[PDB]
Amino acid sequence: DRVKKLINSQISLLIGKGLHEFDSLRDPEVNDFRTKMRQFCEEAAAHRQQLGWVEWLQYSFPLQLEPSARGNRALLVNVKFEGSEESFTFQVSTKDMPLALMACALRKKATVFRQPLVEQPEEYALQVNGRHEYLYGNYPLCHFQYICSCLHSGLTPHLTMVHSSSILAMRDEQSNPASLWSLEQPFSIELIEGRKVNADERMKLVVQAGLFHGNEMLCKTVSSSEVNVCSEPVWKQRLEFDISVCDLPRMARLCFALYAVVDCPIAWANLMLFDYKDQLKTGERCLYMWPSVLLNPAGTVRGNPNTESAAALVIYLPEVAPHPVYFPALEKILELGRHGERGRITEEEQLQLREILERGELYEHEKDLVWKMRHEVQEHFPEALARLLLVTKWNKHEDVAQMLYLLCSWPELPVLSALELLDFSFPDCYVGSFAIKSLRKLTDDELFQYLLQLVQVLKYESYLDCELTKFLLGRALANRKIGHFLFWHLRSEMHVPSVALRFGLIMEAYCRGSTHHMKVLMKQGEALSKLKALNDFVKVSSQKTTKPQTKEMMHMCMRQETYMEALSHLQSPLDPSTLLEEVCVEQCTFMDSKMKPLWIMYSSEEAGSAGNVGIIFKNGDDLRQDMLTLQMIQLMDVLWKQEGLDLRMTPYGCLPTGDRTGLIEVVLHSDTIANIQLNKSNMAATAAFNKDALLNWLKSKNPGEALDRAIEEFTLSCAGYCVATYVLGIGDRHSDNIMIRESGQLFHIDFGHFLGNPFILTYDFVHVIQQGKTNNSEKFERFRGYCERAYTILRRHGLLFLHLFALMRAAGLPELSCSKDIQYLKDSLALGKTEEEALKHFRVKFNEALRESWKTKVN
Ligand SMILES: CNS(=O)(=O)c1cc(N2CCOc3ccc(C(=O)NC4CCN(C)CC4)cc32)cnc1OC
Repeated sequence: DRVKKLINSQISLLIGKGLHEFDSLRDPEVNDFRTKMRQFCEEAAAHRQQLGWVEWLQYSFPLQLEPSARGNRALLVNVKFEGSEESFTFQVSTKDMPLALMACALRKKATVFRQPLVEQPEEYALQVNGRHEYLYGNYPLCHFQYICSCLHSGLTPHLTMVHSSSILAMRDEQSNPASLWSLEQPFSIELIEGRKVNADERMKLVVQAGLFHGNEMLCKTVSSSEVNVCSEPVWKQRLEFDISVCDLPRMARLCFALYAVVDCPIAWANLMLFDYKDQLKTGERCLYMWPSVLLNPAGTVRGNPNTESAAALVIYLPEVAPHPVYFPALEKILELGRHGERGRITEEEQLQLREILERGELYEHEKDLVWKMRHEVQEHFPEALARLLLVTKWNKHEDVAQMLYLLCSWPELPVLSALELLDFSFPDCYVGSFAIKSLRKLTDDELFQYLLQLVQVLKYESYLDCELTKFLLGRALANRKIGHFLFWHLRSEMHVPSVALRFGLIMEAYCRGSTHHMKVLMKQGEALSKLKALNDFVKVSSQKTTKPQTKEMMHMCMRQETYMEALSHLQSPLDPSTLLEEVCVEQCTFMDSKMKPLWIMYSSEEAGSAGNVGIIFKNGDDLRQDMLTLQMIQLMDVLWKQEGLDLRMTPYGCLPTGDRTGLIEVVLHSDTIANIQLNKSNMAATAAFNKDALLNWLKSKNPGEALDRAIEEFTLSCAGYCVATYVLGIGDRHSDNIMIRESGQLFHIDFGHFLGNPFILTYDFVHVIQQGKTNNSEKFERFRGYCERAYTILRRHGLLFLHLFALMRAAGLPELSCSKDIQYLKDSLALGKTEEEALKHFRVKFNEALRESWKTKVN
């Protein structure tokens, strides 16, 4: 089939890894995942191509609703009919549903075109002009992001009446073409020899190994004897662990750490004891070690792919039985765990359990209580499942068998509890499966909010075919926006050798279930290719020639045939709803930063004002910390809007796309507090006192009565950023990374340093809040009010921040690698305290930042 071979080269191109590389591994796990996932994904591709037209809209154009709408006023809208210049502007209510708007559009059409139309309002969908956005469903118009956004900017919604027939034309054009428990002996292994080893000649090499279940030690850590340093060290010694073979859990991992002493770590390596087919491993294995920066229980259970350089470690997994031993089936595990003894205790110990389970480290006598009252947990306190799972002796199969009996009979938990079970603290595969079962309830909007964390959990996975992968693939194929971001979250880390096989495999499976989207993602990947080359010309040229000259040699290069085709007509990788239509070459430029970031301007004739967008292409810098912080800010925005608090936040797009490569979304009509404070002459803001510049600037951008709105936009946005930077630890705040929109909105940029590494408020910010006045405690205290209100809202969702940041440890961020970094967040959200005790601390911290604010005023 010539059809398949072209698809095959395109997939290889898109994932920046040849599909021949996978078949060159000779690996059956890789081949079984490929075959099984292609099956699963083509079944999804088939389901989708036969979806209803409204159902196909829900896949392609999932609704962008306001946080308040999820789970009154007079409005003016302009409606057109697909394939016509003629448009109708009309009045509607913010309480009207799209069906009433479509009935208005058809009634106007009927009188204008002089026809008693057969055309039903139910037969249409409202597209947002020049955007991959639709308004459908029975929701009042204000509930839609585009409408609600339009009201705030004072713009007119621009819609196109799209008939069910053209939506089916879209679907059709986009279709895919045609026994262990009987082996009492302790755990032992023969450490044979090392290969391609590097260490100082003075030193004497030792191998240390431990048996783990995620983090927790199954038994005491055991080290080996000292060997003289050479390229090929030779041990041939037996390490006997304090654990019977029957007591080994399913998810047991044997972890190694090679370190030279007279003290320095050289390399580390891990392997699962049971294979993907649940059989206990025996024989000789070649552990291609990763460079060490004291075992690494978290690191990949897959060897270093660069088999040349890597310092290998030859081991012998000894034969435990003269027959192959597999891990007992769930039906076997449940038999052993069913027959248990129930905990009967007095009213006194009943108080102790309710006290401790609600109150998360414990004491060894209390762990014995929680285990004895484990039936009471399932019944009275199900959400305490995590505590109980932690007090389970995972190195003893009888206890583990008793736990899975309660787990398989456990009620489904809320999404907060399930997200907590995704952590590496709960490495059991049935616990992983239970957590996912309790997450199936996630809305596509919620899933999209936690997608980044779920992607990091993929790195904690021990085997390729897992329930999390199956889930994120099925949700991606059921939603084109989830599909888009899942693709990019994976594609961006393809340069990392530990994840390039897993991520490359997930992308291939996705591509098999979405042939059309692949071609849409290839077009994006082709634009990004050209931007790297164009950035490289800029980087070189900016050194030799002045900025106006480089700017024009870039503009010349952009005008080239291949660049014009490449950079035009594409879905924005920062937003699939945003179409990057016509590149405005003359308006493109670059920054005077070390990486010479490129500013790419775009416009749409069909979208009008909505099409005038820009992207920033940054190569040389790692954007993963900006994307986290912004996603965390966006969360706060959603959390606040849900309590009816709109703090006019600007959580702009930021997306890593490759190795120190990514895009950031341009927020137009905005300057830096720095550029404004320059206080340049002949400018409208030219201030007598520097404190005035910022307000003179707002006065200049918002004439007359509008300034009062611009001050409120600034006050609210200012309050939300004071909290965001406190709670999050956003340090290194200068005048050049605090920006202001012409609307009055304040926002922060350049989040390379968070979590410590209180609030930063100068008197010109206080001056704007105070409306120029010196003494204005009425206005200043509303700002403190908004700050406290916003902070109390976040604390209530403190655990959601805690659990998200926890799963984000897997991401390999240097400022987010251990529990000492989640510490800042527990301190800032004051979670081990009652709301008043927490408010008292916030008040003190606010006053302490306010006393630090009056240092500026002293002058
Ligand atoms: C620091 N420059 S960057 O890499 O382009 C970058 C940009 C942004 N955002 C994205 C949101 O929308 C924006 C709008 C404006 C700006 C900006 O820096 N304009 C200044 C204003 C004063 N002029 C004299 C020079 C240009 C930046 C952003 C964020 N992060 C970045 O890096 C980490």
